[PDB]
Amino acid sequence: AEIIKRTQDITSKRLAICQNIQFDFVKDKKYNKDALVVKMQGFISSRTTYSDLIKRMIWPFQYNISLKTKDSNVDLINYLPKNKIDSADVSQKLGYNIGGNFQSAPSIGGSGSFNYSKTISYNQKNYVTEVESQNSKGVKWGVKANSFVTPQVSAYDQYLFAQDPTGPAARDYFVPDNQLPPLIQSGFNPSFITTLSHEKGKGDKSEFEITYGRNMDATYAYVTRLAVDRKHDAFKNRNVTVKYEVNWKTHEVKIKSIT
Amino acid sequence: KITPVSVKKVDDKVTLYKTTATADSDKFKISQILTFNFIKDKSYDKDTLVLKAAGNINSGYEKPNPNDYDFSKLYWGAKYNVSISSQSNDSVNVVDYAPKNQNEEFQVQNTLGYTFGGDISISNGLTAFSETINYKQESYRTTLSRCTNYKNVGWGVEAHKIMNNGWGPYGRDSFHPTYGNELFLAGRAYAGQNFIAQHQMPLLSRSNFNPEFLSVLSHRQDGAKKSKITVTYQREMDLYQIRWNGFYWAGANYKNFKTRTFKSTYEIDWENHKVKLLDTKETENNK
Repeated sequence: AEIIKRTQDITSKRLAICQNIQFDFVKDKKYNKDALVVKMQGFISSRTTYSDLIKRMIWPFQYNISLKTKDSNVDLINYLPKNKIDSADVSQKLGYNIGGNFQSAPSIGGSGSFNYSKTISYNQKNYVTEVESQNSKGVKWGVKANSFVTPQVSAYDQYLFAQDPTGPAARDYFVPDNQLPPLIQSGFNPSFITTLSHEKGKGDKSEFEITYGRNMDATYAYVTRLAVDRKHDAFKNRNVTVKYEVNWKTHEVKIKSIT
Repeated sequence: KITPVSVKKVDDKVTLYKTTATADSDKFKISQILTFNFIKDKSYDKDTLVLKAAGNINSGYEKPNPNDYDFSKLYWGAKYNVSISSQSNDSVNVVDYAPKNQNEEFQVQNTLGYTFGGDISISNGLTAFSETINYKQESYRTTLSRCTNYKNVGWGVEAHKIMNNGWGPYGRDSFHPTYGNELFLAGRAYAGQNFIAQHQMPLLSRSNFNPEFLSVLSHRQDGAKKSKITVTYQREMDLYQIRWNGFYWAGANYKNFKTRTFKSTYEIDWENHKVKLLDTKETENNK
């Protein structure tokens, strides 16, 4: 039993997104298939802007992460997080024991010992994670605005973030930085896992796609008294997709394209 | 190798603890020389770590065989990436760093100063503690990663304007419809003797980059006494080929055809101002 580790780092300059991926081959003689444990990290910038058209704050309502394949060479066999989760701290662990045995735990502390393991950890304060689709060929998570703490407000409140304007500039119509959470003010550091299994000998190469991005909402404030509207799903799927080719025979992972 | 902590009492209120840790990859010819400056400030209840990242990253370049006849190639160090990273749910943030602005000067030079009570100032050029960075990057440009945030800082040091005699500037993606990429093409002999003279290549493309980068990590004195950070040094090697086609020499440049990536992991003991090497991780890609 051994682990062959690779990494891929790719940046989309246009989107201000980084995919830092880890690809671990579990090469195990007591195991029927090849497995590739894919850990998805990097950064997805909030790209929160304050402009005039009436001030506008564009802001990330949801962060998107998915991995999908179209080949019949390859299936997803696990993914983490597996279930919806609402705590600010998301820390989980996948484990593998010789013999093709994978388990996962919804924690890191107190999660037991394995021949091999890989953890995830991210912060999502005011947001919540949903596993919008898992099939044998793909999984998609959404990290979705949930509720905000005020000097307490749903993510669907139209007046969220608007302010009796502190000045004439657009930014002065919206609450200060020390009132916004990292996922609005800075962006999201993702930490996700999926395992890819491939029946040994059933083709040397397989292909799959990892996508990172965001769905922006838009808030519009102006004094006519402050009035505030809100466009949900203003700019949806601001995303980058990176296609990878895995070579099972040589335990390699290549980039094919970045859109 | 890791020096013991040396201690400088700056006054009744500030103490500096310095340790220098060295992590090497002999396989990649990368050597990380990290200087950890903990600043203990009796008026401020956060630990401050000024981490200086230095050492060297070999370009990956090897001289071509001068007997290559119709076709020859070289790899060269076309981009260097450095990152210093903290963990998502520890209570440590990357709060400042140098350099900060895009910079194409031949030498990057910055001074960082720590003021009593916890303020950091970064200025151009060569306060209770001071540190400097100074590195040569002729024909390259340093750019702060767009993915820098509170857990991570990165820089790319990348081939920007390379002059070939009085010709150019060339870059990684230069394309002439006839000559292709002329970056390192002498004359439009043996292929192996038709690259420009080594001394006319930027030093970062044929020898080593000597990075110097600073980051400032802030640790809250409540919760944990220990945390982990990683420091990654990486080179993208471009494959630069020259070919006789029948009529003239043309050049071609394939970006990041080989990647070499050295990540070291350190445990930081914030109470005792010590660090311990937990791990080194060599990865490579070969297109």
